[PDB]
Amino acid sequence: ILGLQLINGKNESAHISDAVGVVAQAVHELLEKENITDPPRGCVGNTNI
Amino acid sequence: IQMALSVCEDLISSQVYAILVSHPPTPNDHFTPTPVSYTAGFYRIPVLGLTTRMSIYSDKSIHLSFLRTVPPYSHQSSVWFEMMRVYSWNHIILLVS
Amino acid sequence: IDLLIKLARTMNFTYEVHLVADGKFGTQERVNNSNKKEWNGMMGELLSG
Amino acid sequence: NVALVFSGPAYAAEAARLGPAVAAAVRSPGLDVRPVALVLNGSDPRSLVLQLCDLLSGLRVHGVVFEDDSRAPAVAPILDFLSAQTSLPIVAVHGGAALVLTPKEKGSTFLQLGSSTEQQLQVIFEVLEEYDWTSFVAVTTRAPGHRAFLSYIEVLTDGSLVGWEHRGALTLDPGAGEAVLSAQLRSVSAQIRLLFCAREEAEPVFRAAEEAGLTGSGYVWFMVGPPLPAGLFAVRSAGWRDDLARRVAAGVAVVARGAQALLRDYGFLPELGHDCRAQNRTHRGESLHRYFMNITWDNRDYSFNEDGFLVNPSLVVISLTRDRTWEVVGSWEQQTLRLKYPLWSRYGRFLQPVDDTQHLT
Repeated sequence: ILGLQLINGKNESAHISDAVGVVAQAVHELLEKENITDPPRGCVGNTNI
Repeated sequence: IQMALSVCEDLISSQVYAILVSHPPTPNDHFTPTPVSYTAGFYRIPVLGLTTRMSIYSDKSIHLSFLRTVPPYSHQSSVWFEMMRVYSWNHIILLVS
Repeated sequence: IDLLIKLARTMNFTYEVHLVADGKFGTQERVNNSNKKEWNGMMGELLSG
Repeated sequence: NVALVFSGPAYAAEAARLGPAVAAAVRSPGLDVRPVALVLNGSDPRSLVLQLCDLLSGLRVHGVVFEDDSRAPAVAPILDFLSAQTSLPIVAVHGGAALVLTPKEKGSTFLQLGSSTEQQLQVIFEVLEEYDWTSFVAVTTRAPGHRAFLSYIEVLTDGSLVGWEHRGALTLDPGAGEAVLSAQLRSVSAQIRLLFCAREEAEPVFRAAEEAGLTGSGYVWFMVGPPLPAGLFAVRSAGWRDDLARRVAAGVAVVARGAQALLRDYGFLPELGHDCRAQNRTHRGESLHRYFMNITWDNRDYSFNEDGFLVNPSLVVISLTRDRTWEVVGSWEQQTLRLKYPLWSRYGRFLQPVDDTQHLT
């Protein structure tokens, strides 16, 4: 049998660390002229997108 | 629905900008990413996942906002393409469910 | 048929001849239902296998 | 027990009166219909699942008809997950949840009353030869389903006696600029362009064509999906027809036959929706989509596919009138091509001459 494999099957150490950097890097340059408004606050009912 | 009751009352209560999900420890029919995809995707909030291999979350028509770090099961075919090349194979027959 | 025996005798292979289902040569018969139709007759049986 | 849930505060006023109106619309032996409306407001799935479960847990309603006001299909996937959750039949008549959503999850009971692009792509070619419009060009914008639109194009043009010609582009970028968009807009080799545009970019792309100098009736375009240049064709799929009281009544009419479809063979009334989350199990379920194949109502077939979309529709095509209004022009009801506005006086109505010198009798 010549099946395949994953190097990091069922692993989360690198992925959790990796997910922080991509978001952190994007946030660094996110400050622009465009709106930086936070998502709507409250969980009763909304329609705004 | 048990965790769908906290899609926003708990997840976005901190005014977060993304949600990270993982395959549950119980090897069920990969039911954990359905609520976050529909709920957080409804707000057009991109979501990320780990230990995720299903081709159902590929197109943007059903899931516009989804960026899984781990490529799905469908990438195992690409490896065989180069593998058989160094073994001098030209004709193939696949067994696919 | 006689020509076939000459080729096989000098090429080391065997055969078992069977006629065609309908005595019509291969033609297109463009009907567009099955993605620009399909062949039939003798030449339709060749590509099937 | 049925759930006639609406969307928007404006629909609340007519929801109360429509209750009794649709109760007496359809009657079947051994069946009781109790329409229930709702005054809920908001597009987020916050009140869309909490008090909706109260209808399931308290009222024990089977069969839900959803009407939406806005043309945003963002709420369509919301009920798709809920349909496969409790294994309850959900049918949406029209509104935001009108466009067909594919692929759908296994064992999904969502029924969509919308016509896909496949049926729309058929009737357009008939009117081409009706008014002698063999020459055409098909283009598209970046969409999740532009592959299907282009793949079928060569299929119809393969046959037929008359010789078709096809051309077009691949994509378009509105953010590149009007001049850049108009730079690639000069590759014209026909009289009509077919574009696969979206609602959000429909207005900018119309202003993009303004710089091309194609706004009058001399040139025409056809809209695929759901300062306006003259000569525009659209499809409504009975969106402006059958009113609304008749449309909402038919939602439960199919369910009653579907309920009678299973009752004749064996007597069983499902109670899967009696409790939302009181049980930690969803294994009990069968014939989730075994019904809704041969349904006849209002002298029109209501056949549905496995995905849950109408396959035998009565589509109506809508043109653009010079008073900036849209009126029906062609009628397509069960493979009928009677049309209106007879084809006589070619190169006249619906497309005006660019030059009044080469057109002579």
